[PDB]
Amino acid sequence: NTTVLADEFIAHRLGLIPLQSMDIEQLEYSRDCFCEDHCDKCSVVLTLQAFGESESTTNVYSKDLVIVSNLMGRNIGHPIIQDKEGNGVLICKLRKGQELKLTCVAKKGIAKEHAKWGPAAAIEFEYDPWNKLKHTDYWYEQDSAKEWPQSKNCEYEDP
Amino acid sequence: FEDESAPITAEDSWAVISAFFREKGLVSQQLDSFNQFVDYTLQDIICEDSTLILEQLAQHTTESDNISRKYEISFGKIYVTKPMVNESDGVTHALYPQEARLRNLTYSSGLFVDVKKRTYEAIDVPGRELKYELIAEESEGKVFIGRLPIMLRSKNCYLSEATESDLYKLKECPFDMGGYFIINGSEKVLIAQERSAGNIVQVFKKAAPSPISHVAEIRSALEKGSRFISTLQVKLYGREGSSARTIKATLPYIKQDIPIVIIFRALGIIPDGEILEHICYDVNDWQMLEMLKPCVEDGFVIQDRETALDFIGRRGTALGIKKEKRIQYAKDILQKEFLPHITQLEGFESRKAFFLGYMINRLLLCALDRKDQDDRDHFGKKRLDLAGPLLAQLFKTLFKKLTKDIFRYMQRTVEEAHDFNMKLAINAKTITSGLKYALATGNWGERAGVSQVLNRYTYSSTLSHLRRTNTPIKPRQLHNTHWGLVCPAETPEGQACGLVKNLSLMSCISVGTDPMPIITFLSEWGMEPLEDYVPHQSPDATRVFVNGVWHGVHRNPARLMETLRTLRRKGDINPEVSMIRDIREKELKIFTDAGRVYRPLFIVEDDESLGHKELKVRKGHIAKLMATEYQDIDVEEYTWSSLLNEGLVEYIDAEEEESILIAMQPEDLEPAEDVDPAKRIRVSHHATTFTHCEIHPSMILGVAASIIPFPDHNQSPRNTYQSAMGKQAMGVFLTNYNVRMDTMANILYYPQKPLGTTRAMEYLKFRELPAGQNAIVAIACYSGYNQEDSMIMNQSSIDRGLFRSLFFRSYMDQEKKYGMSITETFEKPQRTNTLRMKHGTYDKLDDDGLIAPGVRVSGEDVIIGKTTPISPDEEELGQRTAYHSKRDASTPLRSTENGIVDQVLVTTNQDGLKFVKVRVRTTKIPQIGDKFASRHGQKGTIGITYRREDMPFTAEGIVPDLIINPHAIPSRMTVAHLIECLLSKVAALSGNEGDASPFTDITVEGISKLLREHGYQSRGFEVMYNGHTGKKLMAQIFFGPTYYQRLRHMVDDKIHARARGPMQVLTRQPVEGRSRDGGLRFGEMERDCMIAHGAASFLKERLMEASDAFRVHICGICGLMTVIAKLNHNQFECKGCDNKIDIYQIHIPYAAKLLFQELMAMNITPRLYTDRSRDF
Amino acid sequence: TXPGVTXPGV
Amino acid sequence: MIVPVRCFSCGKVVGDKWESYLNLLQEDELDEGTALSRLGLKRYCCRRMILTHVDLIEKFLRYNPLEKR
Amino acid sequence: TLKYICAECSSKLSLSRTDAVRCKDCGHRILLKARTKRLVQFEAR
Amino acid sequence: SLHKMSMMAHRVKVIPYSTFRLNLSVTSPYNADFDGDEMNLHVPQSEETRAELSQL
Amino acid sequence: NEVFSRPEWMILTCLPVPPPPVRPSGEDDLTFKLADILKANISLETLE
Amino acid sequence: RGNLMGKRVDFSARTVISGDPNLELDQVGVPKSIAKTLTYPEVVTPYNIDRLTQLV
DNA sequence: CATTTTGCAATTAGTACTCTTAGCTATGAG
RNA sequence: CUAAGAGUAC
DNA sequence: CTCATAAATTGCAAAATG
Ligand SMILES: [Mg+2]
Ligand SMILES: [Zn+2]
Ligand SMILES: [Zn+2]
Ligand SMILES: [Zn+2]
Ligand SMILES: [Zn+2]
Repeated sequence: NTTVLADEFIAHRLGLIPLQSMDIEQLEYSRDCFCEDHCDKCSVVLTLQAFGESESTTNVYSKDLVIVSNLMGRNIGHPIIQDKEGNGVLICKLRKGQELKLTCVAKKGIAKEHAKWGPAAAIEFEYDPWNKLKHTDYWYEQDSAKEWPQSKNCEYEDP
Repeated sequence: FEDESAPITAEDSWAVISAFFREKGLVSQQLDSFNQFVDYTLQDIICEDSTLILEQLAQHTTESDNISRKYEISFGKIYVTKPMVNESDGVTHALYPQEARLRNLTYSSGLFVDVKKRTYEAIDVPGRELKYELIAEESEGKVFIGRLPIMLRSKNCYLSEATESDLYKLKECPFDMGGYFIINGSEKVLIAQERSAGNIVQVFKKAAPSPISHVAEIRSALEKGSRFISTLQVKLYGREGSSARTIKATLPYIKQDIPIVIIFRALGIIPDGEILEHICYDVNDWQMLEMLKPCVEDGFVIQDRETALDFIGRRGTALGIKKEKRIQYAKDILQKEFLPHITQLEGFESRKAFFLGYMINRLLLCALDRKDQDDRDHFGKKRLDLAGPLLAQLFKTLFKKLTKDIFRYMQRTVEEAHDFNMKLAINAKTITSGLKYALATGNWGERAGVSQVLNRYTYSSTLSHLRRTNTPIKPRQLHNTHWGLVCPAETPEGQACGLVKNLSLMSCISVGTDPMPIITFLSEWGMEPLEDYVPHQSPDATRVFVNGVWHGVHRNPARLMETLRTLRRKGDINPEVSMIRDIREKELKIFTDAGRVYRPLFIVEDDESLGHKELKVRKGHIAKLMATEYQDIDVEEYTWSSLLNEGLVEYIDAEEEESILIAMQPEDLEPAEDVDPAKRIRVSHHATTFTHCEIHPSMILGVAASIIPFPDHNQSPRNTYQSAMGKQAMGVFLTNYNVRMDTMANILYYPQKPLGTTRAMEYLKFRELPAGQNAIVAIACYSGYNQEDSMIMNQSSIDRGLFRSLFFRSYMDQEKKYGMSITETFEKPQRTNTLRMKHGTYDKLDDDGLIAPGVRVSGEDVIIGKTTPISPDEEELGQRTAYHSKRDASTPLRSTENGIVDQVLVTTNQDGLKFVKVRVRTTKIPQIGDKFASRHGQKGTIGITYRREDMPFTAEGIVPDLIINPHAIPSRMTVAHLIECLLSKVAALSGNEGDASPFTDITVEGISKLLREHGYQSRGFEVMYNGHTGKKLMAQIFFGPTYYQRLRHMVDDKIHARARGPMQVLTRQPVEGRSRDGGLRFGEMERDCMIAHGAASFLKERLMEASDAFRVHICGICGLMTVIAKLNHNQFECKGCDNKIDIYQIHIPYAAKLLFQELMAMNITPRLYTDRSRDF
Repeated sequence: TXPGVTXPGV
Repeated sequence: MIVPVRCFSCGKVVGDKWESYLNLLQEDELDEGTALSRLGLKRYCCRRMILTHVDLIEKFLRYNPLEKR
Repeated sequence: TLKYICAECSSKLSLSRTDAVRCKDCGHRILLKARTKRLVQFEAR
Repeated sequence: SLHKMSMMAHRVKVIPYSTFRLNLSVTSPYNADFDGDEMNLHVPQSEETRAELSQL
Repeated sequence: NEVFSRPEWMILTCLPVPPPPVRPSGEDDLTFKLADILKANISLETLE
Repeated sequence: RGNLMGKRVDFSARTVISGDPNLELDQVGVPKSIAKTLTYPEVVTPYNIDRLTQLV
């Protein structure tokens, strides 16, 4: 790591990278696995190797993350790409001559142990948009109906 | 726009501010003062005196050698070079600041002076006057007299002309502003020291019991002279009920308070009418004459100048002058000690008599209830010594030391007739060590805290430190004159409240100019000379003061003030010069000396074309400034100096600010006279006589208070708390933190610029170097764990990178030469041949004694391995042999801290001995106990952390990053917190940036309407759902983004416990501090509380078993502790008493034993007896 | 006295 | 320092929407709010995550690297 | 021997105990120890 | 510690975090907030001091 | 008092010297003051 | 006043305080580290031999 | 017999944290 | 190790 | 060349007189 970012800074950024988990039930937790530290039945090994061979800034994305362990035919390990450009999350930047070589072991994890494992993002949850159950007392200055915007779900219930 | 000369709006003035900060910068005062010191004041110090003449008389026993010699050494011009460093090998090369910081060097440039050694000879013929002539040996030859430390970015610094690319090349942060020194690799800043101004007459009422009712004083001092303080005081003895009211003056070197009339007749003013005219200016002012009659009736005993001078000489405290020469001696007292600031020559007795009469006139006017006593806290009566004057007076003293040493050496070598050399004469160590000590330690001499370690915890902290002023010690009150010159609310909460101040954003400090051109201007423009000023023939005359020196009177002060203003506005007079016209007192005061604090203001003229008052700045100048800024971001350049040169802006200080009227905003106060109810109420003042205009009211705030969003929507103590708390905020202090080996650094992972941002915070580079994060805050009594300033930080938000930080700590270690060949060596100490090796593991060191970057270090682990040689061939302790010739001097890691070693730096010190700096980096993740605060004084610790599911959530699934208690809002009245949360919500939704400047026309109604347009409740409330059951909360929660700072006060650095550990060597008590595993204080009032609880045994256990229990022996005959005990041999014996069976042992604190021992050592016998010799 | 606790006197 | 991977509050991955955001601001001359809406940031948590980020890393990348290979 | 890097040249050097700390290429007097070869473990959290 | 109520005998409950934790009511005698306040803990070293501390 | 404090004991003739426990050691300030006292005492004794 | 009326004592801790609505009035939350540092000497008695033995 | 008058320093919220600097300078003589 | 100083927390 | 010394409280005894 000859970059400007701290080692654990980049490790933090890497931990927040979403990974494909379609067949995660086929994996095992490393804590209840029989291997010493990590094996193929409980982990996926990636390796990020980058070099600043360009005179301009070279952006180390998550698309350069390459899976090393043989996935045994599963559908795990791959970083999730969403944008049209095809480059993943901007993990780091490199000036000319800077080099960043590192390896990652990826276990299965839930959002309780760390939010980086959270596959949920924001979950909208609403009930009784018209306040017919009287579960809320609407704070108001002159009129609660006017000052409180009608939710989009108000169209799905009888006023 | 289309109209070139159209009036400007309130938004336009910001462009002006931009131009100002393009030329000045945030630390312009530091650099300006140091540039003045180097460019002109060093030469003034050198030239003044420093001409050592030694007149060796012939001492001719015979007329053969009747020749008298005179050896003189003169110092010519002084040459200051670019900073360079010496070396162990002697190679001298250019030194750069990001080499001095790393190598523990001093960014100092050598000084040289041209020494001219002249020698004169004369023929020693008795009676005939000696005539000295040269011997044609006019040898001249620069010599090195020391090194002057150079403040960074100054005109004599390598970074003065560096461009941004050059600064990046030199490992220098472009955001770094300079204006500080590097002493032994540490950044030292000189706090602006506040003092009372010189050459100003101040009159004070005294207490009733004291026989003096009023005291008029001047702290006279001349800048171009010896710079010695003589406090002339004029005191009015006798109370209002007293009938004998004699005014007495306190001349220096005089044992008694001489009556004023005696002084007046001594200076040469004998007749009573002339004295009274010199003191009183109105014949019809019979009240002042009646009060003054006691003085003349007292001095009627003397009717002659020689008589008065003889009277003073008789009272002269020297007591070494004959009767006939006392006159002459008195003359000296009245020529070189009485009011030095006027003149030091003779023939100006009339001028000093005039000044004495003026002082007495001021005293009488204050005593006759015609004027109020002078305010001591008036900021125009105070001067701030910056780096310039401080270094100037320090170097004056230090060079006086050096030249006295030169004279002593010359006298010694001429009396002993040895050879004379310049190198053997000058001792550059004198100046070098004096400057380096006075800058390394806060003590400014041979005051305290003048030089302080530059605060590098945050960029705003660094800026506020570089613009800090300290007042030595009702000075704590925020005075009215502090408006726009120091921050209204930025000062520590503790004992320094009010004494420590911070400059306003646009406030500058004058550097001082030569007042000769102004005197020439006054003389040309009709200033009546003070010598022939007869007040009877010119009663309605306005007195002109220049730097406090009454220089003359003028009969048409209006035209004089107008032309002086024009000359200052056209650049002929330096704009720092301040001119004041007090019409009621009919006085004109011109101040040009350094230390004065002024601020810039727009100029308003009559503007007959529009028929009403208008700013002299119009849209054309704004357009040119915009063009110049855009060109920087081809046309003729237009800078702030151009505005200053064409009379567009002005510099006004607190002295001139007394006689001006300022418009707060142009758009509402200049033009002559259905309104929005949400806008705050403002007044028109129903008056059109403005002289200047505030460039912007938000400029009254300091650097730290310019970060506060909506500070006018907050309680002032909350603004003060935030000002003192943003210096503790955590952010990016410099962009080159990776190449700086500072002692402590804390950096946010993801500093975010505020959603609610001010217009004054893009001159502070806050958006470039933010010191906080935008956290989604909900204000709710959610779980009861956020009560009493506790907070509930979202644990899932922490996990994703909120407020996570890096912490760097550097350990410095040198090898020191104990002797010629006793050099220390960095190495891995080996248990076979090393002594006092620490219990921490050395396994992490390789052969060179340093941990390579990457290796994790834990508590107590050795990171620096150092050993020093000792004398061998000693046997003790069981395992000490001649092989243990190395004693361990290692430096382990902190006991509590741990992390990854970031870097280690090896280099050579000034002596050339290798030394190292080990920087270790760790991660501070927020946890239960860390202190976080808004920009409004809402400090608080993390009560508890909930995951994302447990937090209340809106209908869109958003969960807050923070939950703060509602109860903090009503009591503390931090409405600006709520307003900025609402504004941040609107800004985040709409994508714009919240304009949270203090005094804008931004209303809560407008923000609420914009929020309603975005589909949310206008007042920021959101229907939230309980995270445990999902049921809607019966109350709607205030919700939105808000800017929070993580403060330096973490619980990991404050937890501290001690069951047992190291003790103090003197009192056998636990040591002090958590850095030493010390013990907590069981103070006096804790003992008192335990007494009130009635628990005596617990108190005894606290004071004896827990701290110090010492068993000491005494004898029943004499209660002293002089009992020799041999416990193994079982023999107790008190010598003298001749007893061995009358002994007792007692358990007393070792502190008590030491107290009794110090009592006996001080001839007091605290005899301790174990039985009652008396009944109760 | 002293001062403190001039003289006496003076 | 450099754009965070995920929004702190909700967790939407916004580390891959920074260069697109800058290209929208520069090439398309879109204002901040429209660009944020275009990238899919509908909640003001994500909008404040991307809007107020300060790209300090450029500054860090101006200095010559300490260890250059 | 153990490796160091010039603060200005960024050049790698190997220094023994008796060697005086200078950069052979440029003569700068500030040197920084090289990164350790042993692997370091970071928890990505 | 301006009065005897500002120094009181409590019962230890060991917690897995880095701060002293006290009831909200008992803050009123101590005049203690949670905005960075620090507090001191003294442990008796005998049954007698323990007993009179718990009983007085 | 007859036994504990007579007036003539207010004049010092044999100064007690506290042990190094009172003035632990560079030396302590009391050590230097006692050194100065001994130096002055030796000076006066030799002059006598 | 500095060493007799009030003196530095062992067996004491000091740290930041936080509220806890789930603690009794007479209870105080003690960090696990502070509990691991501050100690009490308990005399070995036939009634507490087992638990102190287990602690050892 | 009755006033009368005068000159000033020591001691004065608790704890608690961090960091920085410095330790008789220069000259004689064995 | 001691002393001095500066800044800071409640 | 290196060691040794240059706010507010208090708490009065004089010195002078008629
Ligand atoms: Mg508090
Ligand atoms: Zn496995
Ligand atoms: Zn005895
Ligand atoms: Zn989000
Ligand atoms: Zn080099």
